[PDB]
Amino acid sequence: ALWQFNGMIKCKIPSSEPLLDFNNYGCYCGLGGSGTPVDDLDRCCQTHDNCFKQAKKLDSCKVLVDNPYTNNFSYSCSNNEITCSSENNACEAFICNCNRNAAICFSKVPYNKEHKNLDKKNC
Ligand SMILES: [Ca+2]
Repeated sequence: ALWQFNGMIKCKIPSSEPLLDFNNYGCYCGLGGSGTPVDDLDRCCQTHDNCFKQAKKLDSCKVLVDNPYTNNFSYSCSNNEITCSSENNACEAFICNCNRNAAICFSKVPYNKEHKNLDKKNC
């Protein structure tokens, strides 16, 4: 889920509005994504995109049929750390981990403004 991904990123980077700051960055952060990641933050998004793609192939996800986009989940944020809930079923848990991994990834890499709003055709 997106709206949950948004909260997860804010947990690690509280000075940020994720849907504004990490959208449309490089070749992978945002809609679609193809080509070579332009920097480490773009690589975080590529990994994320790959993780959701993988989620769709998961039987536990198919056998409920709702998507990486619809499969909700629960997580908690305690002084800048995210915990995916043990109550999450296998599908919700996979998606929560994809999101958690990307949030941690975003907080550990440089943000290069020259890559914001890249012409995705040089991707
Ligand atoms: Ca993407």
